[PDB]
Parts: sequence; structure tokens; C-alpha cells
Amino acid sequence: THEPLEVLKEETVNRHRAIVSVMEELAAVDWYDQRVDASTDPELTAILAHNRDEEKEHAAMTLEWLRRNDAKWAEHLRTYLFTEGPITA
Amino acid sequence: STHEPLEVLKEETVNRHRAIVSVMEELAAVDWYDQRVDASTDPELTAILAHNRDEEKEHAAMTLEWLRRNDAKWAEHLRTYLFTEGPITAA
Amino acid sequence: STHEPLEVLKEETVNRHRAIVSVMEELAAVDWYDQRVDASTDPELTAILAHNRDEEKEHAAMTLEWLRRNDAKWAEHLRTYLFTEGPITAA
Amino acid sequence: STHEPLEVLKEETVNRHRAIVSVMEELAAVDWYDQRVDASTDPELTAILAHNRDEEKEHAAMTLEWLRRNDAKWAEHLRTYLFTEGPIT
Amino acid sequence: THEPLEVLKEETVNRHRAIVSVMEELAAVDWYDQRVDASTDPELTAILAHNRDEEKEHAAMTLEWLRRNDAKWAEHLRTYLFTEGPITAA
Amino acid sequence: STHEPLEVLKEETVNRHRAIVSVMEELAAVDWYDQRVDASTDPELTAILAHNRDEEKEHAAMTLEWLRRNDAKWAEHLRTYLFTEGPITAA
Amino acid sequence: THEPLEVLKEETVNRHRAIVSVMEELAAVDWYDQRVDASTDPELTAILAHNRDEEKEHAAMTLEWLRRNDAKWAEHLRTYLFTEGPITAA
Amino acid sequence: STHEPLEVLKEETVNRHRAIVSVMEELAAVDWYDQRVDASTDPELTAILAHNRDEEKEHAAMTLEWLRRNDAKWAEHLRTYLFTEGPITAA
Amino acid sequence: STHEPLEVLKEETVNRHRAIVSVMEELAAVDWYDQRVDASTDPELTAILAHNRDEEKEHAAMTLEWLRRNDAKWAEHLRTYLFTEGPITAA
Amino acid sequence: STHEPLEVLKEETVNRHRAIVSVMEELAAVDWYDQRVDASTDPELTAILAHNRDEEKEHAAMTLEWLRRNDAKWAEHLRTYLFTEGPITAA
Ligand SMILES: [Ca+2]
Ligand SMILES: [Ca+2]
Ligand SMILES: [Ca+2]
Ligand SMILES: [Ca+2]
Ligand SMILES: [Ca+2]
Ligand SMILES: [Ca+2]
Ligand SMILES: [Ca+2]
Ligand SMILES: [Ca+2]
Ligand SMILES: [Fe+3]
Ligand SMILES: [Fe+3]
Ligand SMILES: [Fe+3]
Ligand SMILES: [Fe+3]
Ligand SMILES: [Fe+3]
Ligand SMILES: [Fe+3]
Ligand SMILES: [Fe+3]
Ligand SMILES: [Fe+3]
Ligand SMILES: [Fe+3]
Ligand SMILES: [Fe+3]
Repeated sequence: THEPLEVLKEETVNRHRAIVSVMEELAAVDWYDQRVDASTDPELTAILAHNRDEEKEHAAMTLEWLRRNDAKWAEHLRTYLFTEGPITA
Repeated sequence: STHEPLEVLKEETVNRHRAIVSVMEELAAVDWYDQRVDASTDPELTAILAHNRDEEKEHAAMTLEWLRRNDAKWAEHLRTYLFTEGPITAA
Repeated sequence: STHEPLEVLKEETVNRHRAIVSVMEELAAVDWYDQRVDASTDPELTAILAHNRDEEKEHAAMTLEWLRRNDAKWAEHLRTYLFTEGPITAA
Repeated sequence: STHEPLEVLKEETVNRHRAIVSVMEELAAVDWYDQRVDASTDPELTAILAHNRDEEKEHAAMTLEWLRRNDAKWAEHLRTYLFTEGPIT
Repeated sequence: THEPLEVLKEETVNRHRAIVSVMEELAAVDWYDQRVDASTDPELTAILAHNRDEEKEHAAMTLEWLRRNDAKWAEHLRTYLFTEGPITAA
Repeated sequence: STHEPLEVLKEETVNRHRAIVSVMEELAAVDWYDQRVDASTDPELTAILAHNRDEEKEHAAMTLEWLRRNDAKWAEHLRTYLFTEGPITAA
Repeated sequence: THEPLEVLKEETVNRHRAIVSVMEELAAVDWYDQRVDASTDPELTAILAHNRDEEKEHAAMTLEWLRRNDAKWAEHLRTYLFTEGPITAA
Repeated sequence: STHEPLEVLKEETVNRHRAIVSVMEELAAVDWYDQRVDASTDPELTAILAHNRDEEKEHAAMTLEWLRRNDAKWAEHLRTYLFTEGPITAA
Repeated sequence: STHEPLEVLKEETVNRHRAIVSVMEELAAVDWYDQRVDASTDPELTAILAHNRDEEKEHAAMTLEWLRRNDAKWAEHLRTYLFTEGPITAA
Repeated sequence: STHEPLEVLKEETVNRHRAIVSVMEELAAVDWYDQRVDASTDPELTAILAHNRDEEKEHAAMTLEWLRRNDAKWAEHLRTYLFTEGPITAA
């Protein structure tokens, strides 16, 4: 954390634990997908791709927790997720 | 900024990389601002930090929707868990 | 996140620190997004990256104004150079 | 120091990158010096640190003006908030 | 990679991809377990613990690949895994 | 070195942390040495690097066995996949 | 700092503050000088070059403070600064 | 991993670089393992950490001997100080 | 280790870069050693740390003299402030 | 800068940490300088870099001797391999 825990509210520190978890999951997805493209061993590629897609599940579960515990995550995710049409509108 | 040479990476893999790292940086900004909002002792600064914080969540949501539309398993797993009720680990 | 122990830092110094590091992070995001806007090969992603990029500039601007209002030398030097004509080094 | 290959970046984008990172480093120096000014217990050193600190703000202001002149959205947003009177938000 | 790809054999580079994956999985196991102890929200704690134990599975699968593709991983893992008695005397 | 305050971590969690970061450092050394073994143009150095490399694998295996004996889920997952035949993802 | 502040003398910590400041000035000098060579905008280049040279003044001022507050900085700086001929021979 | 482009470095410089960074990594492992031995509260883990630690010292010593044999000033300065008597500075 | 591509950097700029980063590394070593001299509880180690510390200052001074001889503004500003009397800001 | 809380580390472990990290920094300086010696195109600078380089080796040898005198396993393993003539991986 960037600020002393003494001044952070309990909810802020739990959301921090969730946010940094999603960040690490996102990094694993990207790392694994790049290694899937570059790997020259098909058995390794199958393991990497399997783990990659489970990191996406890990991230989705934690993002749902954030949505349920943060009004503005809920509002903004409701606005854009599972839509059609230009996203910037 | 990629882990493997760009010559061996598919074009779509690199575009998802650009989106993924963007979402990561937005999430980092949400966390950073929320912590600074708790710690700040200047009300005018707090209002700015909180304003920015919640717009970073919008940036993250937009980029995540692009990722969802361009990656089948992001779409599948987000569909399983987002906007649900009851235990998340049971959905 | 501070380089000196908080016990010896004035409250206002820590608040300006919170503002300065926020501007720094916004500036990094602007640069990161602008480079991805040039390199992106998906137009839908590019529009999102460009939208976010320009809102980071607004976040930086709001926090910069707070700094101007809370630091006399930020005020002096920003007054000298921002919104001028002619060579910048000669203002 | 760029995140994308120079081959795909427009020339103006790389110059704005040079300006942006310069402002970031100036901002970092302002923050570092101001903290050391508070903590220093030697008046002669403190005077030097404060002198350097305030010149870093001038370095940042000049480079920011270049950005304002070379990026329409920097100009737009800086004009909205800089040198204003009421609540910033 | 720490050396130019031009001087690395393909199998060395594939083992690198596997090794670094295991490293990242281990780091995730450690991070999640600490967050499980520290979390004060029961729903978050259940997610963190679920993710933690699946990272161990990711690591195990990747370790088996290393065992099958590296004679000294095979030898040393065979010597120590699933043993009884002092680990430093096997 | 811990991500959470030691005050809230169970002793076993901290000891597993010590073992896990040790295995990570062994793995990094294995990878670093193997690449330097491939790139080195001095056979006497190569022989030292290769010797050290294979001993790091032993240090990792010893520490993993400690993890296996002190963590039921390490024991379960390692039992499932190590020393198998056939597709690794299906075991 | 690398050691706990309770065991560090006051003068050591002030010298630390000056030393780290010189290091950051030197880094800015190097960064700006490389951007001056690479920049393709003359108006930007003039700003970068102006800032670059003032960093040198910030480092020089702080180094003088070190010289006045550290006997060995004073000795070694006097031996080599403003000399002629092979620097390693002084 | 080098600070200068490989095209301007002599072969002998890059091999010494490989050895030096190896020794640095071994030294770091000795230090980490030694601190963990002091802090560990599981005797079985402590025996493993202490075993690995002491083998890292052997890895460093082997690689350092290679440097001594491939660099005239390493040989000169190590001969001056290692295994001496009396104040180290005055030797 | 440069921030701009070497093809657009002049030879002299790169040589100045080599000198500047060397001075930076010397300064860091001076600081690191001086803190360890204060904190060490072993007198013979303290004597080695202090010996090394003072030679790093000599290394920095030599390299800084090279910079002075190869950069007009280093020569100007070091001339103005080094070996002066009175308020350092007033010189 | 320790990896474990100072409250649980023995005094001798902390002093060995101070020496170990010192050698690591000396080694890194040797490597950095040696690469700059090869890449430098200014003979006056190259002479300084080479002079400094070789003194860093002396700094490393002095601190390494302290380690030898204050750690039984460093002494044992250094004695086995330093100042030998036969193949290193054969004791
Ligand atoms: Ca492929
Ligand atoms: Ca295979
Ligand atoms: Ca004030
Ligand atoms: Ca004060
Ligand atoms: Ca001035
Ligand atoms: Ca010990
Ligand atoms: Ca000497
Ligand atoms: Ca002999
Ligand atoms: Fe995961
Ligand atoms: Fe944003
Ligand atoms: Fe922002
Ligand atoms: Fe500056
Ligand atoms: Fe995983
Ligand atoms: Fe090891
Ligand atoms: Fe400066
Ligand atoms: Fe080792
Ligand atoms: Fe030195
Ligand atoms: Fe040194």
C-alpha cells in the first residue's frame, strides 16, 4: 500500500487486495498468451493455454466481488459490459 | 514491452496485450487514488482524487468490454460471474 | 511512498506529494496511451485508448491547478510560461 | 524508453513522449527536494535544496507549455482549470 | 531472456518459458495465501483461497512438463518428492 | 518481504512464504545458468555454470518436498501430475 | 536510507540527502542530453538544453556543500578538479 | 543483460560478465538463505535452507576462482588479501 | 542502457553518458558505505567499509574532472561554486 | 534493506549481510566499468574507467577476506577452490 494502514479504511484495504489480485491475473493472462504464441513444444503450449484461460476465471470472480462492494464499479461495469455498438458511447 | 519477440506474436495477441496492460494501469490508478482519498487531509484535493478515481473505473470498464468482445474465454468467464447473486465461488 | 519518514514531514508537504505523484501517473498514462494509439491495429480499441488518453490530461490539469493554488512557486512559474506566445525560453 | 517500437510511432508522438517524461522527472525532483527540505537539519543544505526545487518547477512549466502548444487536448484541458477561481471539480 | 535468442537452443528457450511460468504461479500462491490470512471479508477470502489452490495445480502441471523434458529435473524430483525421513539425507 | 503485515499472518503462512520464495530463486537461477551455459564461449566457465545449474534443481526439489509435506493442496496437486504418463492437462 | 535511522548520525543522513540529490541531477543531465540529440522539434530542444545546463548548476551547488562538510570529499576534489594532464597521474 | 551493445564488447569481457553476475546471484542467495535460517520457525525447513545456503557459497567460490584465472587484477588483488593475517586494510 | 537509440546519439554524448552514470554509481557507493560504517558493529568490517568509501570519492572526483574538461557547462558551473566561501546560493 | 525483520536476525547475520551486499556492489561496478572500457571511444575516459575498475576488485577482495575470516563455510569453500590449478569442477 501507498499510504499507512492506520489511515486507510477497512473497505479500502479489502478492495486493494481485490484490485491487485485482478492486476496479477491480467498480467498472467497476457504473459501466458504471449508464451502460447512463441512456444515450440505443443505439450507445453497446451499447459500454458489451459492455465491462461483459468486466470481469466480468477479475474472474473474477483471483478464480481469488486462490483458488489463498490457502487461506482457497479455503475460503470453495468454501463459497458455485455453491450453492442461503439463502446465510447 | 512484450515478453516474446513481436515477430512470433500474432497481431491479435499484441492488441489484446495493449488492452490488458491498459486495464492493469487503470486498476492501479483506482487503488492508488482510493488510498490517497482516505489519507488526504485537504478537502479540495480529496474531491479531485475521488473524481479521478471513479473515472479510472470507467476507463477500465470500457477497455474490459473491448477485451470481452475480442476474446472468447474472457466473454465466457465474465458471463458466468458478473451481475450474479449468491456465493461467487458457487456460480 | 515518501522518501523521508512521515514523522518529519509537514502535513502540507505530504498532501503536495499526493498531488505531484498523481500528476506523474497521469502523465505516464497519457504517454502510454498515445503510443498504443499509434501502434494499435484495431480501430475500436484505438478509439477507446484515445478517449482514455485525453481524459488523463483532464485529470492532470485539475491536479495541476490544485498545485498552483497551494504552492507559490508553482503559481509564479506556471503564470510566466503557460498560454504565452513566442519562444518559451524567452518568457 | 518507448513502449511501442519506434517504427510504428509518428515523429510527433515521440517528441511528446520526450516532453512528457521530462515533466515527470521534474515533478519527481520537486517532490524529492521538498521532502528533503522538511527533513534536513542543516540550514545551508536546506537553502540549496529549496533553490533547486523551485527551479525544477520552472523546468516543468516550460515543458508543459510546449505540450500545450503541440497537443490540442492538453490546451483544452489546461485552459479549463488553470488560473481559475472556484471549486476545481 | 538474459542471452540473445540467436545463441539459445529452442529447447532451452522452451524450458525458460516453463520455468518462469512456475515462478509466477509460485508468487501467486504466496500472494494469495497472505491475502487469505489478512482479508476481513468472507466472500473475498473464499475467492482468494479458491484461486490460491488452483495456482498450485498450474504449477504442478508445468513442473511435470519440466520433469519430462529435463533429465536432471527428473533425477532430483525422483530423489526427493514423496519421501519420508529427513529431506536433507535422501 | 511479505505482502501483508506479519501481525496477521499465521506462522505456517510465513514459513511457506520462506520456502516458496526460495524455490522461485532456485528456479530463476536454473534458467539464468542454462542460458549462460548455451551462450558461453569458454568451456571451463560452462562446466561451472552447468554444475551449479543442476545443483539448483536439487535445492528446488528439496524445498518443494517440504512444501508437499506441509500443505495438503500441494500434496494433492503434486500427487496428481508428477510422475505421470499421457496428456498433462488431463491427469 | 539502507540502515535504520536510529543508528545513523545526523551528519551522515544530511550527507545522504545531498549525495542522492547530486545523483538525481546527474541522471537528469544525462537524460536531457540524450533527448537533445534525438529531438526533432527545435522549440523542444531549446527547452531541454536550457533545463540540462541548469541541472549542472544544481549538482555543482550541492557538491560544494559536500566539499565543505566532508574532509575526504574536500581532499579528493582538490586533487583532481581544475587540473591539467593525465587525470590518473594527479 | 549487458549495459553496452554486444558488438563493441570483446568475447572475454562478456564471459567475465557471465561469471560476475553469477557470483552476485550466488552472494544474494547466501544472504537471503542466511536471514531465513535465523527467522524460520520450522526446524525441517531451516535444515534445508542452511544446506542450500552453504552450497551457494561453494558455487560462488568456484566461479570466483574462474575469474581469478581469467583476469590479472583479480589474481593480484585476491592474492594480496585472501588468507592473510593482520588488519585487512594494511595488507 | 541509453534512453534514445544509439544511431541518433553523437559519440561525445554517449561518452558523457558513460562518465555520468559512473559518477552516479560512485556517489551511491559512498552513501551506501557511509551508512554501513555508522551501523556496523564489527570494527574490522567498519575499517574496510570506510576505506572503500573514501576511495569511491576519489573515483568520483576523477570522473567529474573528465566531465569538466569535456563539457562547457560543467566547467562553468563547477568553477562558480567549488572551493568558494560564503552562502553557496550567492556565488 | 534486510529480507527479514531486524528483530529476529542475529548481529553476526546482519554484519555478514553488510559485507555480502558490499561485495555484490563491487562486482557490479567491476562489470559495468569493464564494459564501458571496451565501448569507450575516448582514451582519457577509458584510462579512468580502467583505473577505477581495478580498484573495485581490490575493494571486493578486502571485503571477501572479511567474510572468509567471519564465516566458517566461506572459509572452507574458498580454501578448496581459490588459488588452485587443476580443473575447478574437480575440487
Ligand atoms: Ca507459434
Ligand atoms: Ca514435448
Ligand atoms: Ca506552507
Ligand atoms: Ca524541518
Ligand atoms: Ca539560477
Ligand atoms: Ca547463520
Ligand atoms: Ca588502493
Ligand atoms: Ca598451487
Ligand atoms: Fe490465477
Ligand atoms: Fe485512466
Ligand atoms: Fe487518470
Ligand atoms: Fe530540472
Ligand atoms: Fe495461475
Ligand atoms: Fe541454490
Ligand atoms: Fe535539478
Ligand atoms: Fe547457487
Ligand atoms: Fe568506485
Ligand atoms: Fe568500490
